[PDB]
Amino acid sequence: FTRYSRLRVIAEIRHNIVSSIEFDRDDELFATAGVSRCIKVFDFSSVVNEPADMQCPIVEMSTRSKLSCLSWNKHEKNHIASSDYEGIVTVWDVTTRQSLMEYEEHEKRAWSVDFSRTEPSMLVSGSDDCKVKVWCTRQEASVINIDMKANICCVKYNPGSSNYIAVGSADHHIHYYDLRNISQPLHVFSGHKKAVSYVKFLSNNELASASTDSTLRLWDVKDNLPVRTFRGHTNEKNFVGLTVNSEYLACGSETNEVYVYHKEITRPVTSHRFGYFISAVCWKSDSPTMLTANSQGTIKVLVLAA
Amino acid sequence: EEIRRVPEF
Repeated sequence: FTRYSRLRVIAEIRHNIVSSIEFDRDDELFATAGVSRCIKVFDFSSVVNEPADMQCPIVEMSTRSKLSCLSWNKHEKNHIASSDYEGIVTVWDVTTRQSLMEYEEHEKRAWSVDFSRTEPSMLVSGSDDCKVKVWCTRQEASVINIDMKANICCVKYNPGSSNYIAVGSADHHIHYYDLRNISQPLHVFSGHKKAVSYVKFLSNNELASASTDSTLRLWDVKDNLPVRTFRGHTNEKNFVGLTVNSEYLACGSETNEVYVYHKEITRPVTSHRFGYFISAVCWKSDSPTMLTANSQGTIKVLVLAA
Repeated sequence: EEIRRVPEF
């Protein structure tokens, strides 16, 4: 399955909490956002190629509230969405630095926002108000609302169809919905012992979750089955980040370490200690290169290596 | 602090 044993640091932007770090549609730019109320955009090649003393964002956009999550648009290169601690979901144009849409219906902090890959005007958010809201960038009002029993910690679109979302809940389950019939979920995935903090898809049928029970889990959303549980990291309290690609899962931990799992193996392939908790991670698509950030504001570019 | 605490139901 794998030939890697370590994570190599190839770049570091020295430091507070980065809630989200995300690549744009082409993996050319990345953005960070968190408690400092600023969305910063960096050029990836510049970060990898230039000395640390010359590092500088190419865009900075100040925000009204602390940020919980970012999601770049998959078709409009220059658009990025944020969710904030007032519950507002904003779409920004990084060229003009202006907000394009401000969606203000959530009544408590929104923990996540996700732009759909296949219907790129659609975006979904979830909140402590116990609502999932689906938005379209062509309309000012939400288009779908799902009332749930417990706080929503994460929502993610299936990568092959805008009709399915995974909803990670404070009730310890993943609720997998077909947005064409929200009367009931397609399936509710149980097994985690604590809240589900992230949900991310490896492929159309493979869904991963992270939970504050110190596990990641892999699920099959075609046949509605558990597949695998991953252990080795410490995550009992915070949003510490989850990122997956076709073969690998990476997550943060409360020991200031990034962990990497291959999807077929239950124990970590490797880890990297910063030096506090890791707070955000993002693979560069299917490559072995990853962005990472921690609660002190340090950003590192890591690469899996033999 | 508490700002990134994942809520428990």
